[PDB]
Amino acid sequence: CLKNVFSVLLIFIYLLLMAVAVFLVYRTITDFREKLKHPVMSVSYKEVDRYDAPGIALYPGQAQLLSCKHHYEVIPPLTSPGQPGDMNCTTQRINYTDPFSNQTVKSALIVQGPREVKKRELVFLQFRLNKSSEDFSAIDYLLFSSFQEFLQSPNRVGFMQACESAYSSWKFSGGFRTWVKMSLVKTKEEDGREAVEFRQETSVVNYIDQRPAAKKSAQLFFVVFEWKDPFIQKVQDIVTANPWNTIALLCGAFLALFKAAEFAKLSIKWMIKIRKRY
Amino acid sequence: CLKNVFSVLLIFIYLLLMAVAVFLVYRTITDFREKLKHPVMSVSYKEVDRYDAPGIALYPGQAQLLSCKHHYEVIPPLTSPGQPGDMNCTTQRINYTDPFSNQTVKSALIVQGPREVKKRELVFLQFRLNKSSEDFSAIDYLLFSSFQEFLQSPNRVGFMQACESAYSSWKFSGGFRTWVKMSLVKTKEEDGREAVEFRQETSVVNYIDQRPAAKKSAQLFFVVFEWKDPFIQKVQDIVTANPWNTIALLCGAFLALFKAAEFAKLSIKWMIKIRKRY
Amino acid sequence: CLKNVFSVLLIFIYLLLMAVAVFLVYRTITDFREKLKHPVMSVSYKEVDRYDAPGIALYPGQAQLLSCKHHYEVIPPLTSPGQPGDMNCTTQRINYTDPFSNQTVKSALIVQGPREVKKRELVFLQFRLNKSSEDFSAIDYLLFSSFQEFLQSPNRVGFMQACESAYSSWKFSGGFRTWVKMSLVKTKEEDGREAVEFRQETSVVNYIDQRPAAKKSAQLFFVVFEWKDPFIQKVQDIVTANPWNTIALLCGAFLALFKAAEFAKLSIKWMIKIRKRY
Ligand SMILES: CC(C)CCC[C@@H](C)[C@H]1CC[C@H]2[C@@H]3CC=C4C[C@@H](O)CC[C@]4(C)[C@H]3CC[C@]12C
Ligand SMILES: CC(C)CCC[C@@H](C)[C@H]1CC[C@H]2[C@@H]3CC=C4C[C@@H](O)CC[C@]4(C)[C@H]3CC[C@]12C
Ligand SMILES: CC(C)CCC[C@@H](C)[C@H]1CC[C@H]2[C@@H]3CC=C4C[C@@H](O)CC[C@]4(C)[C@H]3CC[C@]12C
Repeated sequence: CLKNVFSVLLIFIYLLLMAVAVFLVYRTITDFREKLKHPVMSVSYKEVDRYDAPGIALYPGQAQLLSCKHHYEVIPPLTSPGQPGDMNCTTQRINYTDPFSNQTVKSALIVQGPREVKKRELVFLQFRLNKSSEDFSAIDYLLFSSFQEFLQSPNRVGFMQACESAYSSWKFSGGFRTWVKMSLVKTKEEDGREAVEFRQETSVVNYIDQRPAAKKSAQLFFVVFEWKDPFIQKVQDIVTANPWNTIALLCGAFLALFKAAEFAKLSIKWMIKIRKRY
Repeated sequence: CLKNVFSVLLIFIYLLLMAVAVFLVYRTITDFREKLKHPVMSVSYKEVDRYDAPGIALYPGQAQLLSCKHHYEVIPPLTSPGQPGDMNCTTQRINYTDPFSNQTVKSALIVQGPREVKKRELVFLQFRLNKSSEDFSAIDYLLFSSFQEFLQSPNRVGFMQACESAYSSWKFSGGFRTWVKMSLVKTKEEDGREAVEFRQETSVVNYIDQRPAAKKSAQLFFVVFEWKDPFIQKVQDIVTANPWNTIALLCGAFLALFKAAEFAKLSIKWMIKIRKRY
Repeated sequence: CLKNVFSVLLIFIYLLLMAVAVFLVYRTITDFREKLKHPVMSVSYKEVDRYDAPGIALYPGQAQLLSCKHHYEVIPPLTSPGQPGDMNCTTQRINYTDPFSNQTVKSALIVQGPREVKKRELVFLQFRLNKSSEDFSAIDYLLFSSFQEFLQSPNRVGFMQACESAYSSWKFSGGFRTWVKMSLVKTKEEDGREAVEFRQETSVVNYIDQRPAAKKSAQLFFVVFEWKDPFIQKVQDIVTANPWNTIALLCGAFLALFKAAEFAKLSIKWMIKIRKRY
């Protein structure tokens, strides 16, 4: 009767503790799986006094590089457009076959980019393309981390074929002065290596072709490559769920439930004492 | 005297354990509230072999669509600007009333965008606007996820009025070839639905109008829509704080404090034994 | 013999529990250090009915501000380019010395930017630069949070010298209508103050200079400053590791290990009872 009712109610509350433990374990499994599916990303900005000289692989095609200069000032000085000028950059011409065509072979002009961002160093390039019939004259450029790595790397063709994939390729148009402010984003993945990518913001400024004012009629390309700021953006995903913390938390919960059960036994004893007193 | 001093000191240390428990509970409350206020964002890039044909709602106004083409090559071929050309895209003209004017009715030309990013497929559009007096000629365009969803959706006016809000609208100018490299960002919120948005990077290339070299004097708009890469950016916030883990951790802490109290009792017994030995 | 083997095996399992505790503590140390090194970033978009009037510090140089207007419509109305027009904005001219030159003194024209994003308010500025010989005509502009803060701040020179550092400076070119859609990103760091930065997306539209069609031959700069959307992006790093949670979890683990040890003692007693029964 009453004794049996109390006994079955208390075995029921013990089963309730066991069910709470099982529900906690199931919720832990689900939360661990969800956390594994969705690692959380962290971004840290690491300042560098001077950047490693980037490699700017340009694809002029028929465009003739009139001049290349390294300018430490915030702006390039006045120029003499349309004619060859002094060249003061490090260039390397390489003809590789892009893996995505495998048939067409492209010639690239790798230029050593600016190093000292703190001095606002920039590289100013001027190309000239003779009369053409394309109606849209632009030159492709691809940025990769280090020009020296390219120089001292065997099978430079292999290095370039890796860049045509691991790096994006943009365009700069004629009749502008495409000012490219570039930044480094290094993403760290779980499987070791850290991948470096080039972000770049482009600002086009019209070129005033009133100076020739003659039958020149030849496209002029002006470009400036410069580092946006001394900060490299390190981005890495973090696996918020690790087995050891989960095991420790579940063990603590199980210990708490066990002490709850022994407290229930002590409550049994207390009720027995109260009944005895009556 | 000494007995009373020890007794009050030990009830004090028990109260110290209780105060440590209360401080831990208060810190847990504050941390849980702060974590609820600030869920942490996670980004995952999901690769798709081919994108769902996006809908490009253009607003030419008086501009006449000279031609539309789907080009699988990395570049469009040579054109014949200023004159009507072959049209090889899927277009649908719809006149809806934008909810933000509610009075002005705008006509849109929905074009089926490129699907196969892996083939570097792009859609090249050419419009011609006769002589005008605006001094700034540009055409609005709005990107939405699926053109087929628009086709097979009742009250297409309602669908477009939803896009004039759930999607951004940019411009492309005349005298350029606006190359738009577009990407999909899908943000998952707590309350169910996942919202898709279009990021886009635009590269303007001057159009060489030397080919006409006559009294044509009519604005020409050239646009290229292309997928930047096969990766859709899934972004979702994660509520790092859940009640069950907090309860388990607090229960473990309380169990530890209880065992500390019973260890203090055992220390009482040990001191009593030491005194007895003397 | 067997008794000694069992005794040494069980002191070995006790040492195994101690070693598991030590390994858990070491893993906790490593995880806490890694989490401290890499706080996780959270982004929240806070909607604002109207923005605080931003300050647009322009650097015309010799360019003459033909006109400034506040337009609530989505587009500016028709203009009369090349000639002075009505001015209806709040401007303040200040000549400060940029800390990075310390020798060159720059004159800035601070304009009160648009406030009511919800009305799609924008500020349209027109400058005229007489015949020059630069070949690349552009005007620098720098955005800072509040124009009123600049007005009611002593040593306005100090305020501007702070902006030439805490804010980025972009350019807008002549012959375009640079449409600048700007947004606010507020980053909260551990050491108190919250830093406000201006993101901006720029859309250049060719200016049709056919209206003059004469010997005017003077550069015209057109700019539109407008808020991209009513959402300010709050970004803050979160230190996922706090000492109290780590202590609670480790204490729970230690309690679990202690109960495992006492369960091992109970297993000793159970084996002794079984042997006695035989
Ligand atoms: C093996 C590689 C691919 C990683 C994925 C393995 C994951 C899914 C496994 C490894 C450790 C597991 C945890 C370890 C043990 C337990 C036992 C008990 O506490 C229930 C939950 C809990 C906490 C498990 C959740 C799932 C888990 C996280
Ligand atoms: C109800 C919706 C809006 C979500 C917000 C409810 C939040 C604030 C409540 C629900 C569960 C609560 C927790 C649950 C119970 C306890 C009891 C004891 O452990 C103290 C802290 C702790 C851990 C609380 C912190 C605040 C809490 C997180
Ligand atoms: C002091 C400022 C610079 C912050 C850095 C101090 C960090 C490294 C210290 C402070 C609290 C420490 C924790 C506190 C105490 C313990 C004791 C035991 O549980 C081992 C791990 C654990 C959990 C430590 C991990 C390292 C720790 C996180």
